[PDB]
This record gives sequence, structure tokens and C-alpha cells, in this order.
Amino acid sequence: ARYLGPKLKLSRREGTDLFLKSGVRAIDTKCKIEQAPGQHGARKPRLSDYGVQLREKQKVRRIYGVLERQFRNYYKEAARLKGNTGENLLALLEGRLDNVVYRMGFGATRAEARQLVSHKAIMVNGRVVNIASYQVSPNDVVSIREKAKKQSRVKAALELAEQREKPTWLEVDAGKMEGTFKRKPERSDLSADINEHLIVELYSK
Amino acid sequence: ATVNQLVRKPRARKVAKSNVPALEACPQKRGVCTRVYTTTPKKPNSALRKVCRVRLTNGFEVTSYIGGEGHNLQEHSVILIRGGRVKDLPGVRYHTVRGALDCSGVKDRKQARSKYGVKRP
Amino acid sequence: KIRTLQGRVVSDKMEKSIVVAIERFVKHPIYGKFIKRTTKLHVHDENNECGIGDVVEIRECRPLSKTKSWTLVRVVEKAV
Amino acid sequence: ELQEKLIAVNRVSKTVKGGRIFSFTALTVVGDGNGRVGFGYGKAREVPAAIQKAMEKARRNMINVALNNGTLQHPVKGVHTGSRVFMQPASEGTGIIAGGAMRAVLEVAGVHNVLAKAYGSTNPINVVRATIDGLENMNSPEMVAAKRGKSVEEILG
Amino acid sequence: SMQDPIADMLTRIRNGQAANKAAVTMPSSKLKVAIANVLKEEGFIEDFKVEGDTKPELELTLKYFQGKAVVESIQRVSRPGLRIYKRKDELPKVMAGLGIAVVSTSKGVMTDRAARQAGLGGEIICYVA
Amino acid sequence: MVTIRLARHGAKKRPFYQVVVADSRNARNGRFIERVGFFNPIASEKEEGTRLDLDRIAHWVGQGATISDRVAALIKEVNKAA
RNA sequence: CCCGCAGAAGAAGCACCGGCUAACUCCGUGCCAGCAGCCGCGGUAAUACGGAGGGUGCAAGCGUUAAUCGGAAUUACUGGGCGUAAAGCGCACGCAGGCGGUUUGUUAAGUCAGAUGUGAAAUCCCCGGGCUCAACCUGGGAACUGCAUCUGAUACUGGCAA
RNA sequence: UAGCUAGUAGGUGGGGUAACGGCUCACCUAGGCGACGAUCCCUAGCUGGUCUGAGAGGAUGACCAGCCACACUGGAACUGA
Ligand SMILES: [Mg+2]
Ligand SMILES: [Mg+2]
Ligand SMILES: [Mg+2]
Ligand SMILES: [Mg+2]
Ligand SMILES: [Mg+2]
Ligand SMILES: [Mg+2]
Ligand SMILES: [Mg+2]
Ligand SMILES: [Mg+2]
Ligand SMILES: [Mg+2]
Ligand SMILES: [Mg+2]
Ligand SMILES: [Mg+2]
Ligand SMILES: [Mg+2]
Ligand SMILES: [Mg+2]
Ligand SMILES: [Mg+2]
Ligand SMILES: [Mg+2]
Ligand SMILES: [Mg+2]
Ligand SMILES: [Mg+2]
Ligand SMILES: [Mg+2]
Ligand SMILES: [Mg+2]
Ligand SMILES: [Mg+2]
Ligand SMILES: [Mg+2]
Ligand SMILES: [Mg+2]
Ligand SMILES: [Mg+2]
Ligand SMILES: [Mg+2]
Ligand SMILES: [Mg+2]
Ligand SMILES: [Mg+2]
Ligand SMILES: [Mg+2]
Ligand SMILES: [Mg+2]
Ligand SMILES: [Mg+2]
Ligand SMILES: [Mg+2]
Ligand SMILES: [Mg+2]
Ligand SMILES: [Mg+2]
Ligand SMILES: [Mg+2]
Ligand SMILES: [Mg+2]
Ligand SMILES: [Mg+2]
Ligand SMILES: [Mg+2]
Ligand SMILES: [Mg+2]
Ligand SMILES: [Mg+2]
Ligand SMILES: [Mg+2]
Ligand SMILES: [Mg+2]
Ligand SMILES: [Mg+2]
Ligand SMILES: [Mg+2]
Ligand SMILES: [Mg+2]
Ligand SMILES: [Mg+2]
Ligand SMILES: [Mg+2]
Ligand SMILES: [Mg+2]
Ligand SMILES: [Mg+2]
Ligand SMILES: [Mg+2]
Ligand SMILES: [Mg+2]
Ligand SMILES: [Mg+2]
Ligand SMILES: [Mg+2]
Ligand SMILES: [Mg+2]
Ligand SMILES: [Mg+2]
Ligand SMILES: [Mg+2]
Ligand SMILES: [Mg+2]
Ligand SMILES: [Mg+2]
Ligand SMILES: [Mg+2]
Ligand SMILES: [Mg+2]
Ligand SMILES: [Mg+2]
Ligand SMILES: [Mg+2]
Ligand SMILES: [Mg+2]
Ligand SMILES: [Mg+2]
Ligand SMILES: [Mg+2]
Ligand SMILES: [Mg+2]
Ligand SMILES: [Mg+2]
Repeated sequence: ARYLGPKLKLSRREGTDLFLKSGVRAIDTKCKIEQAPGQHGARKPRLSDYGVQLREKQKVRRIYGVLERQFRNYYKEAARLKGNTGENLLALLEGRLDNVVYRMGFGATRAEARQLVSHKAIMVNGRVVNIASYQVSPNDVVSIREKAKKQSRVKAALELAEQREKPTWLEVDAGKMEGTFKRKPERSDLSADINEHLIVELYSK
Repeated sequence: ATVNQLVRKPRARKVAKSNVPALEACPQKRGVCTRVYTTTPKKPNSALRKVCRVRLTNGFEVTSYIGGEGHNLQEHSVILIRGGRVKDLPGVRYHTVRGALDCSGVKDRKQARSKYGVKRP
Repeated sequence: KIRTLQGRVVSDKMEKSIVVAIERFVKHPIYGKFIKRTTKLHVHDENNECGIGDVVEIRECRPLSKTKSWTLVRVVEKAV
Repeated sequence: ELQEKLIAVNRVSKTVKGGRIFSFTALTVVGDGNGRVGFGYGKAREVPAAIQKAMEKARRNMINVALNNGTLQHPVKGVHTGSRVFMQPASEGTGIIAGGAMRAVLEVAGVHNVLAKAYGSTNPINVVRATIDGLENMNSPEMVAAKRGKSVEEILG
Repeated sequence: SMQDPIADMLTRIRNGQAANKAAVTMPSSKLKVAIANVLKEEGFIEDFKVEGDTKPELELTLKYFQGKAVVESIQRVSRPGLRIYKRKDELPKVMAGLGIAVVSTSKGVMTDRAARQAGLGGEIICYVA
Repeated sequence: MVTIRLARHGAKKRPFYQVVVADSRNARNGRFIERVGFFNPIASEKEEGTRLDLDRIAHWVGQGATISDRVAALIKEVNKAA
């Protein structure tokens, strides 16, 4: 169901910073990033056309914390929806509750946001929700319950979110731990680096 | 070609035969087993390949390759047979499932133990 | 009006009955080309009115034997 | 405006009195990513020497491709030798769902999303020329408007 | 022997353009004129006549823009061996709508674009790229 | 004897009755003439719940179709009750 | 379904990693043992065998096997061919059959347009709604490449004409 | 597997069927099916659908639903809407 392994190892293999081990400190400089995937990171890969696609797919999975079976289902939904197939893949991932909770600032990492969702802390439209893959509808109000409000893990994690870019599509109160998911996320608003194109190709064959 | 020739005699679709007559689309079949013996391969290989004449339950009489290093098959001993040619021994078109029934697991195998039917270390 | 069918006669040497072919110009499902498919029917008629080889109008009716459910309506264009 | 890339590398033999001397053949397709493509074959004694020889030819032998937004204008064949090469425009969705060699030429040409399939043989050299023959053949509605001398709106609309 | 007359017309056009030939003479007919007029109307052919009383010879005048010919490709679809009649919604669009398909519908012979808006279909004679 | 009865569709522990005009002999879920609305017992206080097309009921009950114990009361629920 | 309790506590996988196919270092059982889906590996220095070992890969499953389609435009209607690769009967005549030059009529079989009936429900699809989300269930439309009739276009094909 | 077929193919008349009908009889005529596949052979429940496919197609018809068929194997009727 979850990875629960060495998280920063995934970032080296992929190369870029995946925000798995983001947390309290801003920058790591604490893994020999890029040049050490495993025992043979010095080996320059040839890297085929199937490779680059499969690396790009694994990047987007490992960022959002999703497995192949559930990720393949997002592609199937993304294809059936109107407009661009690539933009839908990412938009459906960004609409996940564990992703929204991370983007609100209620969690130093996305795994923390997932557990915070799982453990009955998160609540939306006056209803408790346990599911990380809960598709957050446009015009919703995610929030933390009064029992687990202002605990140790959340207040330190919300201060990290000030250093972050902060999305335009959602808004956060910050005083009373209350969020507001407004519109669906745009392509140009977020990332500007992870290529959807190559993921659309991989599943088509 | 010629659309009227196709009306008169349609496109006869190529009915390709199955490779493995274990019959009735069976994943495996039970074999009582007779004569366990070694055999040499074709051209570039040269070896003593382990193989046995399988008296299948349905009435067929085939040969099946015994994979892995060593085995407990002898004379009789009931064995489970899966599909799959070896591509070396001409005539052999099946494998004995290691681990199933009387065919025991291979001794001291650790990597790839679903194949060869071995337990945890 | 009644659902009649035109058709050319095949044989009339049966006493009080007539076998009639009905050419229908249906197309082939797969290949798309048309076909001149035939429908041979047994038909009832009083006396030997229509001979061999002539156009005949036919109407659906009560069964009056084993086969021969259809019945004659009228003669149009007699035998040459 | 480089966007240069390799399709195939293949070693080939001459055979002489002494023995069989091996040379290597490259196949590089280059383009701006905005309606310019150019395959360049090249051949040399060593591998990395051959791809530079291929790249020099590729830049000069360059064809123009008038294309709509980030895709083709119409469904277009482009036969060459024993490679048919069919490719459809498709929408703003999808990506370049085309074969190896057949898509290296497309992605550097500047088409972002097409349907495509290579019938007959699928030899890396001939399919790359087949695509270039297909793309060079592929006209646009601005060309077609001027060709018949009618109107850009009356044809399209 | 000379079974399809309309296919023979479209070949004389396809070969005339390949030969860089100015005009294309051939025997005339009712249907021949209808297709030649539709090709002229849009602008593949540049003018034509039907000079003759007893044995009329319809001669076309082929168009050229650059060194290249105007008629990129032209082919018979509904041929006598296999007649092809298409319904209103199922009518084709040649070259993604920048070429035409000459379709015989009731309200005279006309283009596929005209057939869609007029609200009917019929026998698609030939694609014209 | 034609009769207006509930068909029972829906998941386990989550029934959804398809009130339907069928022959008495035919099975519960099987053969029928025409379906005439529905009933949802686990709908609760919200937007939807029970819908029953009363124009079609008059066509069958007026002719000669018996109404089952439940469907008789769902007529009593939709008309008046409140 | 809700609320209190205790303490990370109870909670992992099995493929393969020459090539095709993301993933290689070495101790190797020296054409022995074995591998294998194809090409092929293994003959005292192996990414291709066992093993330890980094990963590669997948997750409560994963493999192997059987079975149908796909890729196979390798039965091709959309969409292949037949000088030399497999493939023009040794060459004629010819009924049935397929196809048929051309202008005026005339029909309306084909053909197309319309309309009405029907194409059970479920399924599929879209719009929705409902169960903590999801599978799942479910309201409402489209569709069911139909067919049948009834009335019309009659360009094109046929019929019946000159 | 190119020929099959004698209640066989039609008629008149009698009986029988809830109902028409070689359904079944008596006589009469010599037909009927067949190269747009009869006959004989092998296999097969059929459909809505299912899986697959860009689609055309290809394969299949477990579960759910409609229809047929069968009830130890071959018959026959009785009772009944
Ligand atoms: Mg799961
Ligand atoms: Mg695909
Ligand atoms: Mg063809
Ligand atoms: Mg095999
Ligand atoms: Mg192995
Ligand atoms: Mg009439
Ligand atoms: Mg009968
Ligand atoms: Mg080929
Ligand atoms: Mg190939
Ligand atoms: Mg290749
Ligand atoms: Mg090759
Ligand atoms: Mg004339
Ligand atoms: Mg005229
Ligand atoms: Mg309640
Ligand atoms: Mg009761
Ligand atoms: Mg503690
Ligand atoms: Mg403890
Ligand atoms: Mg030896
Ligand atoms: Mg296999
Ligand atoms: Mg050593
Ligand atoms: Mg290998
Ligand atoms: Mg190894
Ligand atoms: Mg390990
Ligand atoms: Mg499996
Ligand atoms: Mg095929
Ligand atoms: Mg071929
Ligand atoms: Mg030869
Ligand atoms: Mg030959
Ligand atoms: Mg020969
Ligand atoms: Mg010859
Ligand atoms: Mg003839
Ligand atoms: Mg004819
Ligand atoms: Mg004609
Ligand atoms: Mg004719
Ligand atoms: Mg009609
Ligand atoms: Mg119509
Ligand atoms: Mg309708
Ligand atoms: Mg339905
Ligand atoms: Mg529905
Ligand atoms: Mg919505
Ligand atoms: Mg929904
Ligand atoms: Mg909902
Ligand atoms: Mg709700
Ligand atoms: Mg569903
Ligand atoms: Mg419905
Ligand atoms: Mg509807
Ligand atoms: Mg519509
Ligand atoms: Mg429709
Ligand atoms: Mg459908
Ligand atoms: Mg009229
Ligand atoms: Mg006329
Ligand atoms: Mg008129
Ligand atoms: Mg006419
Ligand atoms: Mg008798
Ligand atoms: Mg009775
Ligand atoms: Mg296909
Ligand atoms: Mg079937
Ligand atoms: Mg069963
Ligand atoms: Mg059951
Ligand atoms: Mg059932
Ligand atoms: Mg029946
Ligand atoms: Mg019995
Ligand atoms: Mg019996
Ligand atoms: Mg019986
Ligand atoms: Mg009785």
C-alpha cells in the first residue's frame, strides 16, 4: 500500500528533489544527490526511450505517493475526461486529499499529510475523512478537528509552508488550521518541470 | 483480392494448432510417471538433461523436463506437469512442476524459489 | 394496403399451386458489395392461371399445406 | 536551434583479401522543434567519428514542414522503399504514439501529438525517409487556399 | 471493355497533370459534365467546354499553381464493381476537410460540404485531394 | 394475474427496490411488462428517496392489476400521508 | 457508524536484472552442473549457470503455466499481393453468374430524406446521485452500426420503354 | 458428402386438433428440395452481453437477466387453466 523504505534513495535515482524528505530543513546537501543512486551511481546510463518514460512515470508516482495499480486507474479516468489527457493525469493527482493537505501546509511532507488524513485529524465540509485518495471537489473546505488541533507536528509544519511557493488555486487561514480548496489546479500554476507527455506515451502502448 | 471472389469464397482464417496436447486448456496435469532417464541435446550444447516419460491421466504418453539441480523422481512417483518446451531436446514439450505433489523442491535454492518450489531460509 | 411481394415463377406443374422466386438486392455484411439473393416460395392459386416464367404478385396468408403459406394476388405481365 | 538526436547505429562489413574491416553507420535526425526536420546518414571507421559526420550532413539536408499548432494538418501517407508510414493529426491531447525511428523524426520536427504506424518493413533508415516524404508532402490550408485561388474561409469554413 | 466511364475521366485528369498537359479531351455525358462542373466550381479545373453536336467532346483545361499541379490526388470510390452509398452523418471528409468528395445526391451532384448543410447523403463518386 | 410489485435490486445490506408491473408467476427480478418508478428504503432525509409514476398505475390498476402489500402503502406514502 | 483505552506497538511480498526489457560488481560447480520466451549462454578471468550481493521491479500479492485477442497490413472490407521472393490455369469457345457506351421519356426495386412504431431490462457511455472515498449500488438522457411500415427527394444503379 | 426424397410434393373428400395444416387417412396427379449448397457427416444450447481491438473485425456465451431444451434410459397417456 505504501513504500515505507529509504525515501531519499528515490530522489537520487530520479535525480531531482521529490519533496519526500523535505521536512523541517529547506535543503538537504546530505546524500550525494544525483551522482549516487546505488552501488554504481558513477555509471553513466545509456537510457533508452522506454527508460526516460519509465523514469518520468516513477518520478510522478514517488512524488505523490501512488502505486502502479491506482496510478493506471487515474490514466483511465484522465483519458475518459474532456480536454487534454496529460493535464487530467496531473489534475486528478493534485485533487487527492493527502496532496491538498500537504499544499495547505498541514504536514511537513506528503507522507505526513497522508497519515494526518488517515488518523481522523482531517475533516472536510463537516465530515471526517480517512482516505488519502479522496478526490477533493472544487469549492470545498478542508480543516483539522478540534481534538488534534494545534498539536506538536502541525504548528512546526505550517511554518515550513511560508518558505514554500504556495499554490494560487487554494487558500489557507493559518490561525484556526482551516483550508479552502477553491478551483481545479492549472497546468501552468504548478511544477513547471515534470513532463506529462512521456507518461501519456508509456501507458498508450 | 477481387471483391466478388471474396463473396463466393470468404477469407479462410488460419486455424493455428496448439503447441501442447495436455488438452482441455488445462494449466497442469497429473502424471504417474514411468522411466526416469538422461538424454543429450542437439548441436551447440552437450549435457545430460534430466527427463521422464509421463503417463498422463487423460491417456496421453509424453516426456517432461525435470528442472533444477537434482530430484526425487524415480520409477513411479506422481508428478504435476506444466506446459513449456525446452528448445534443445527434440520431442520434450513439458516441464515437471517442482514442489507440487511428490516432486520435491530443489535443495539449497534461495533466489527464484517459486520456480523450483523451495521454502524460506 | 396489403404487404405484397413481386416475384418471377419457377415452376407450375403441381396442380392448384405454384413455386415462385423473389429476387432481393441485399448487400454483403462484411465486404460491402451487393448480391442478387433469391427467395423461392411455394404459393397457392386457383387453376393453372400463371404458367412457367412470368412475374407474379404474392401476399402472406393462412397455411394451407406443409409449406405453401403464401397466396396469389393477381397476374402482371403474362408468360412470353 | 539544435535539438539533434540519434535514431540508429549499425556496424557493417566490407570483406577484402586480408579479412573483414568493420565500419559503422549512423542515422541522426535534427530540427528546430518548429517545422524543420533533417535526417543525415553518415558513415565512418570509428563509432563516435561517424555520428559527427552524420550530424554535419543532417543540418544541411533540412526540409520545411508547415504544421498546425503542435500537430499535422491531415492524415497523410508517405511511402518509401518497403515502409508505408501512416500518421493522423490527432487532438491537443495525447503524445507522439509512434514507433522508434518514426517518432525521433516527429518529436524534433516539432509535432507534439500524433497517431502513427509503420506498415510493411520497419527499417530505421527507410521509415525516417518515409516520414520526411510524408511530412514534406503534407500541405496546409494556407497553401491550399492560394492553390485553388478561392478563399481561406470558404474552403475551411 | 470501357465499363466505368467516370473512372476513365478521373485518370485522364490524373495523367494529364502528371504529363504537365494543358487540356484533356474525352467523350462527354450527362454525369461527366456534372462532375467537371463541381471540380471547376471549387477550383481544381480552370474552365471547360462541350464542343460538338452528334459526337460531343468535353475538353477540360487543367490548372497549375507553381511547377506543381493543383490536383494532388484523385480517385474513384463508388466504382461499378462495388457501389458505395453513404448516409448524411456518415459522409466522408477528404484530407481533413481541405479536399472534397464529389457525392451524387438528389439535388444535383455536389460536394460533401454542400451535402452536409443541404441535409442529405448519397453515392460518393470520387475523393479529390 | 398481473401485479405491481417490488423487484429488489442493489448491493448487500443496501437494498434498492424497482417497483415494477409483472405477471404473478414470473420471478421477483425476472420478466416484466414495464417498470413504474422506484423505492429507496435507505435514502434518508435529503434530495431523493421514492418516486412512483401514478399515471401508469391507473392504466394497470384501473384495468385489473393487484397491488402488493408494500406498493399499496408507497401509494399511501406519496399521496397525502404528510 | 460514534466515543474512551493502551502503546509503533500486531502487520510483508515474489519476479528478474546478456539482448528484446527499467536493472552488474564477483566469488563461478569449467559445454560438468545447469539456463532458456526468442537470439542464444556455459570449453580455468561471465552482466546469460547456483550462490552470497547492490540494485531493477513490482506490492498483498507476485511469479510460472493454460487459454482469447492484440502487435500480425502474417486471410488485408476499411488495409496485402501474383516478371525473378509463395503465387497467371498450356491455350481457346461458352451457358449460369458478375459488369456494361450513350439521349429523350416512364417507374421507384436499389439509393437517399423524412416521419411513425419498435430495437425488453441490465450492460456500455455521458450527466448525476448515493453509501468516510473507492470498487459497488443507483436517478435521468444518449445508444442498441436493427428492422418494419407510411410518405417524399430521383442525381446515381436497375427495371419497362423510344 | 451431389444427389436426396414416397405421406414423399400438391388436390378432393372423410376424420381429428383450443386452433390451420399430410396433423392423419382414403383416392388422384408426379412432384418437391438441390450448385445463392439439398443430402450425409462432425461439432454446438441460443440471446442480452463478456473479453479484445484505433475501429472494422476476432474470440467467446461462467456469474446476473430473457427464451428453449432435459429430469435414472426409451416410451405412452391420465389429471388439469
Ligand atoms: Mg490493493
Ligand atoms: Mg494501446
Ligand atoms: Mg485489397
Ligand atoms: Mg512454450
Ligand atoms: Mg533465472
Ligand atoms: Mg407497385
Ligand atoms: Mg407446417
Ligand atoms: Mg513485414
Ligand atoms: Mg518487422
Ligand atoms: Mg529496428
Ligand atoms: Mg531486421
Ligand atoms: Mg453524349
Ligand atoms: Mg444535360
Ligand atoms: Mg440515517
Ligand atoms: Mg404476506
Ligand atoms: Mg509513545
Ligand atoms: Mg515502546
Ligand atoms: Mg564430461
Ligand atoms: Mg508465453
Ligand atoms: Mg581469483
Ligand atoms: Mg537473461
Ligand atoms: Mg546471475
Ligand atoms: Mg537483498
Ligand atoms: Mg496471474
Ligand atoms: Mg488481421
Ligand atoms: Mg505479402
Ligand atoms: Mg526460384
Ligand atoms: Mg516463384
Ligand atoms: Mg507452382
Ligand atoms: Mg500464361
Ligand atoms: Mg454468361
Ligand atoms: Mg446485373
Ligand atoms: Mg450505366
Ligand atoms: Mg445487367
Ligand atoms: Mg425504397
Ligand atoms: Mg431512412
Ligand atoms: Mg426512434
Ligand atoms: Mg436495452
Ligand atoms: Mg442506467
Ligand atoms: Mg461533476
Ligand atoms: Mg458518481
Ligand atoms: Mg457521490
Ligand atoms: Mg455524500
Ligand atoms: Mg461501474
Ligand atoms: Mg435507465
Ligand atoms: Mg431514452
Ligand atoms: Mg446526435
Ligand atoms: Mg443511431
Ligand atoms: Mg453500444
Ligand atoms: Mg408517390
Ligand atoms: Mg428518369
Ligand atoms: Mg426535379
Ligand atoms: Mg434509369
Ligand atoms: Mg396414404
Ligand atoms: Mg387441452
Ligand atoms: Mg488491430
Ligand atoms: Mg456462438
Ligand atoms: Mg453454473
Ligand atoms: Mg447466485
Ligand atoms: Mg441466471
Ligand atoms: Mg417459443
Ligand atoms: Mg424419462
Ligand atoms: Mg419421454
Ligand atoms: Mg418423444
Ligand atoms: Mg384435459
